[PDB]
Amino acid sequence: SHAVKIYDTCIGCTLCVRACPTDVLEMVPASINAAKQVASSPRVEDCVGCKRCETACPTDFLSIRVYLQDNEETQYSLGLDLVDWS
Amino acid sequence: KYGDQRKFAAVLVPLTTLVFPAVAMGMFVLYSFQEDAFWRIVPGTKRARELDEAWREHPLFANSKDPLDGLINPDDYEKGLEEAWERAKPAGSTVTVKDKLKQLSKQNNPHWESWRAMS
Amino acid sequence: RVPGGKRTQELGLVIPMADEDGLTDGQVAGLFVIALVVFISAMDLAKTMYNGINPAKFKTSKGKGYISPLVKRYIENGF
Amino acid sequence: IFRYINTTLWAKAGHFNKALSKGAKTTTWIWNLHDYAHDFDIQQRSTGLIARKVFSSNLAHLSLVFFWISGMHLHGAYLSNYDIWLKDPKSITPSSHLAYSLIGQDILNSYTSEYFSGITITSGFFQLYRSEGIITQSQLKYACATSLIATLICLSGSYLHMQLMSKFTSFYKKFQSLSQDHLIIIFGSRSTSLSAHQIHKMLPANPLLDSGISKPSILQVISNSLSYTLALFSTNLSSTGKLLNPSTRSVFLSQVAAHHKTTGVVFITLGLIRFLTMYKSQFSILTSYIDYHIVLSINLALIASLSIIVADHLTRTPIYPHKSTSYPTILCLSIHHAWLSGFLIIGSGAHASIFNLLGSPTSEIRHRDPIYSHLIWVCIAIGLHSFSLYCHNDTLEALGRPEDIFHDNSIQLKAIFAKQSFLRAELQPDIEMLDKKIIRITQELGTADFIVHHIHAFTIHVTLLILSKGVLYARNSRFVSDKLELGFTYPCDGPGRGGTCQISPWDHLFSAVFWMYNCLNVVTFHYFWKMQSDVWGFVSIQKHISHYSQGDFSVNSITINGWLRNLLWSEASQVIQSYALSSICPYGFIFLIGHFIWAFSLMFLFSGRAYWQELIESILWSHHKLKIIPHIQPRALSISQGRAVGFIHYTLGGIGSTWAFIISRLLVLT
Amino acid sequence: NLYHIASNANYSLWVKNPIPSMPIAHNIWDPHFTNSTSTPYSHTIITTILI
Amino acid sequence: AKPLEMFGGVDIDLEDTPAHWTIKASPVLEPCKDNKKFHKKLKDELYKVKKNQQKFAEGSAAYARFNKKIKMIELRETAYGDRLCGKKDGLPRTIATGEWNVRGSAMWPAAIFLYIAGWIGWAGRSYLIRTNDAAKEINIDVPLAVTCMASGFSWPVAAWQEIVNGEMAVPNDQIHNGGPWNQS
Amino acid sequence: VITLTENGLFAKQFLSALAFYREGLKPWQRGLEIGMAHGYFLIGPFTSLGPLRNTPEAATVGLLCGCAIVGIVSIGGLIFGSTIKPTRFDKDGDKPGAGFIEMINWHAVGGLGGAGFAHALITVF
Ligand code: CLA
Ligand SMILES: CC1=C(/C=C/C(C)=C/C=C/C(C)=C/C=C/C=C(C)/C=C/C=C(C)/C=C/C2=C(C)CCCC2(C)C)C(C)(C)CCC1
Ligand SMILES: CC1=C(C/C=C(\C)CCC[C@H](C)CCC[C@H](C)CCCC(C)C)C(=O)c2ccccc2C1=O
Ligand code: SF4
Ligand code: SF4
Ligand code: SF4
Repeated sequence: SHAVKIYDTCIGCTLCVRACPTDVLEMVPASINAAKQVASSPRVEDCVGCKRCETACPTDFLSIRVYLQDNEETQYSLGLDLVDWS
Repeated sequence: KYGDQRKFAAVLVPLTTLVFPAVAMGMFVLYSFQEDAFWRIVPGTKRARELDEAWREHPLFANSKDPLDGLINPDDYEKGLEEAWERAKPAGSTVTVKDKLKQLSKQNNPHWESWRAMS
Repeated sequence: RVPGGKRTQELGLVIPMADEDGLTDGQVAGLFVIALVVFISAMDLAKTMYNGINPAKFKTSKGKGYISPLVKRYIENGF
Repeated sequence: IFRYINTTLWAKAGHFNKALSKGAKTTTWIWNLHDYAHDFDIQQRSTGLIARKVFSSNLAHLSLVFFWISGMHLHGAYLSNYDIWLKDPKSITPSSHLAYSLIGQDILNSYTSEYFSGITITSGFFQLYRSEGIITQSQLKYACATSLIATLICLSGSYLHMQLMSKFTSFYKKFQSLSQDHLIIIFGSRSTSLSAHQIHKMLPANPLLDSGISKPSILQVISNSLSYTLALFSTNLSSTGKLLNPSTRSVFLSQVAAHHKTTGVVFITLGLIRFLTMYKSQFSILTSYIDYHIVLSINLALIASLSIIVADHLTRTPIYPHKSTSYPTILCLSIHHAWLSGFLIIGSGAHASIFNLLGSPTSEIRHRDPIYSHLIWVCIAIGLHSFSLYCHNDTLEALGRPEDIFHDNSIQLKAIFAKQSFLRAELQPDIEMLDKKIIRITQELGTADFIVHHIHAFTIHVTLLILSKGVLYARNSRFVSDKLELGFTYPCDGPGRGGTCQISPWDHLFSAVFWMYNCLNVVTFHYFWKMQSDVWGFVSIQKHISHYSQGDFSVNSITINGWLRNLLWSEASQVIQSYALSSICPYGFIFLIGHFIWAFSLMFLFSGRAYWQELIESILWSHHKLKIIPHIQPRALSISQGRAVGFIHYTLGGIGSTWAFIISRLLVLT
Repeated sequence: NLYHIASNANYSLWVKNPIPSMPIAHNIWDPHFTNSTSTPYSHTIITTILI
Repeated sequence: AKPLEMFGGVDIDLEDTPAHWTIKASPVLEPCKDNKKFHKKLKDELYKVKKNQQKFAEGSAAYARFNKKIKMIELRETAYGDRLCGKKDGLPRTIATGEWNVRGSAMWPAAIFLYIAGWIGWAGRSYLIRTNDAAKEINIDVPLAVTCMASGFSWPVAAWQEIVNGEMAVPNDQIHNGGPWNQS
Repeated sequence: VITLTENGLFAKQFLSALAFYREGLKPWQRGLEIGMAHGYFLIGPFTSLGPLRNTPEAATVGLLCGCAIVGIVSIGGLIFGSTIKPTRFDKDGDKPGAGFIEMINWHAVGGLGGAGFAHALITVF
């Protein structure tokens, strides 16, 4: 599994949530921006690692950062279809 | 004759370039299916857990993984920090040093080293 | 031998071969004994490196360890 | 109507695409502007504009081709030694191409005739002119004039159709009308027109030249007025192709005229048949393939296949007079059409992928795994078999065991079906020769021919694997389940799932171009070595044949070292030792430049754009230091553009290397 | 390297006439060569050598 | 003691005088007009071109063009006579010692190129400074562009006057230094 | 997705009647049948077009090479059965993978037998 971290610079775009193809991200209420909402990654075990969330993030440097961990890959982080690891 | 060393070659060359390599490949593919396979680079192996716990049992390396290890008298450090924060506390602020540090130590990263659950 | 390359043919460079044996079989066996010793010791070293240091030996292993008197001096001389 | 044809958009670059309307903020904008220039589908406005753009651009390109033809005609009339070539084609190399005496470039022109120095052309235009009964300079003048008039007409038509066609325009969608009129009026009614042209201008002329009257009494006989010669004057019974014309070393032009007449009749009859013939099975294909990209892919594949048939039929089915002996011309005519076949096949695959992404695919995409899997297995089987027979021969020859290799004098793999394929040609049991030069002798196919044909099959199958894998896995895949939303061309989907680089159909074309290039480089080498070794060459009066390569193919082409030594090294002596030699200096220089360009492509092929972006930022620091701020911000090439540039330079450099290598050698030997 | 120079080599002869002579790396024992004739790396019936 | 054999062929000056600091005193080189290899090479050029010329007709245009080429070759032979060439190649050399007063010296081309290259760079920089917009880089303001192009001739003085007066460079704290290498 | 070549009546009954799938066969019988097939076939590629294809024997060499191939693939099968341990041939209440190991051992025996039988036919006839 990868590591998807959300930083304080988030401005509640919701673009990262919409771009995620495996429903890793979600919007949670907060009080650090005018949108009163920040992103969260409660399900990074389903994060394939496509980094579309990073493409969609418009902050100066990404408020959402995906750290690839190749020696950590699970069946969900690899998108295995022909083969089951469970 | 200049030959007569080929008596050694006719045994050694077939041996070390066919029998030994084949045995090595078979032993390697057998080793690949052990629970201990590549325990130093592959996460979540039993031997890695045992080695980490063995290190933690040593009296020198008990509090070795703690990034804050070193404070000889942590009570003195905490008291000094609390005193310094009291003189700089903004107006009627209700945050103390103790709970501030307690909540700054507790983060929410459930998916960190979750591979410590199989072996 | 069938030489190749211009220089070997145009200079007559030849490769002499001893008509004797070189080393007798006894000498080769004498070398192979020590080669086997190296091999056994290397397998043992590979095992030790693979398993690594065992810190928990002080709970089970006998003795009480030892720091050589020079190692103590090197410890307190600095770093 | 035409009041809207305004220049106001000429200054406004990037107007056609709404993604470029934000302005040139970065240098990526320039490359995107060039990339979307001809992508009429994604450009602004309705579908009618797409049709107008496509049709008018077709007309403009047709005008461009006509202009190129006109240039060739004017070069032949005013910058050529076509006169002395007409008088003596067996002693004069064709040349309608001079070089100015600047920077010593004068060394490029070489002796072609006692009164002419220039670059030996290998386009075969002189043989075409002679087969077209063109003798006087006035005829070439009027051919050039007609081609220029056609250029102007097609340019004006392209200009007009951008406003003649409207939102209601529908003539392009009437596929029944297009097929019927095309077939009948062009393939039938123009083939018979060319048959008329030949019967009335070639047979009155080409037999006169072959009759030895190159004088032709000037215009007294050459200018038609020869109705006392009969159409089938010198058919000499026999069968078309069994007996060649002994003078020009080609099929008699009367037989060619009869061929064109009969083919026109056949096409007209097929157009009549199409009123009631076999249908209702290709009907799903009929309804599902009415789109620009699908018909473009179909036409590209068809034209490329026709190009390869032309490549194989222009060499040992000699149609043109005095062309079989002109070995550089034969080589060029084969190899150029081979390369065009490969390129247009690749384009057909690309546009099949584009159609799949824009339109809706057909039934064959649902069992795509068995298809693209048995294709994988067959590619692996014929790669591990065809090539390795070369590796086996190489290893056992290096070991000194020639009796264990795959050769004719060893374990031999007989070309059973080809050896039993004496159906083609079926000529008499001897050869044909014109003047110290072999016209055509039957290629005796042995073991080496078998192995190289299997190499061809393997390379073709791998290129097809890449193309069909790109086409079938365009919409979605087990790897990425929403490839349709990603568009046609994209760098990747991200480093996730292990890594998703080069999943787009565009990247599949990117790999397929490399594999097609590798496929027909072997075809070029097989042809270039086989013809020299076993067909082309001198002769001896005692019926003995001395070929150019002295029969190296059957004894050396069984091993890779044979290809390296007897083809890429021994036969490269002409190009490598071509400095200060008048005719072949540019070929040596272009050999060097092709090596440089091919190696230069590897910088784009092996590297990623992030390193270059960081380097560009480091340089931009120094630029900003001295108050030199490029407001079109410098950005490194996009990933897809980096791959495209690498592929283009790779293929261009390699093609130039082969081009120089073959052409210089054939010019020296001839 | 020292063993193969000692056993499968001609140091005792190369040392005498080094300028035109050629040293031997080691013998060649490869069953893939021709069991008949003689390889270009051997003096007829003698063993196979590498320079 | 024969430095040629001592050093494997190469020869040493063995003399310490300022008069030998010029390139013309080198024993490797020799004036081209009295060098055997120079004569042989240009004679071979003349021979090859003449042999090509005879292959054509006497009254043809190719014959006249080959005569012009022969005249060019002979003019090249007489023009490079004062140029220095090696005593073994015959190919004239280019002097890169800053001599300023020898045939084939690299000082004059260096000066000319540096002037015109500074001119080009100065014109481009002036245009970029006077058009602080991206719209002016894709749609060039041609009058201003040619004005800067003509104005660039005084670059060696204007550029230095900007360097010393603090109008060319910019302090590092006003442009992006680069990627962060630390923070924690 | 059912196709004729895998889900047709003939295809189903042919796959089911293979030695690997045939009902009522003890594991050693499947191994013996598969091994006989492999050993009989594997002799040919060596005794013909082999390194000693023209020698007076030219077949004992092929026999040895075929037996070697059978042994190598049997060793691979033993590796597979000691690593993957398929349990579809084990009878109830047995050491896991025992059926597969028995099948592989009897494949080795059958390969020896088939190779020897092919060699005997070649020499005699
Ligand atoms: C009849 C032929 C034909 C036609 C009409 C089209 C039409 C189209 N193609 Mg296409 N294509 C073709 C053949 C054709 N192609 C072939 C043969 C190939 C295989 C190589 C391709 C591969 C291809 C790809 C991979 C893509 C297209 C795309 C497109 C679309 C936009 C093209 C564009 O804007 O490029 C603008 C034009 C250029 C950028 C031309 C630049 C010059 C080229 C790249 C380099 C050539 C170098 C030159 C030959 C050597 C220089 C000489 C040297 C000495 C200096 C358009 C629908 C693109 C698309 O999005 O489709 C919807 C796309 O991604 N095509
Ligand atoms: C070509 C063809 C095909 C195929 C075929 C095949 C696949 C075949 C195979 C065949 C085979 C593959 C056969 C085999 C056989 C075998 C055998 C017949 C064996 C036998 C053996 C034995 C008898 C043995 C015995 C023994 C044992 C068991 C052990 C001990 C010893 C002994 C020897 C006693 C198809 C149909 C597709 C189509 C076309 C035709
Ligand atoms: C070098 C390189 C660059 C940098 C190269 C760039 C930006 C090319 C643009 C430079 C100029 C604009 C090209 C203009 C033409 C040349 C200046 C001259 C060519 C003709 C000469 C012979 C005169 C990338 O951006 C890149 C991106 C992705 C993969 C690989 C690479 C890559 O390899
Ligand atoms: S895209 Fe970036 S800034 Fe926007 S909500 Fe997601 S993490 Fe926050
Ligand atoms: S990398 Fe892809 S899957 Fe993972 S959180 Fe980002 S968008 Fe979602
Ligand atoms: S390396 Fe390039 S192509 Fe591959 S996943 Fe990363 S960005 Fe995409």
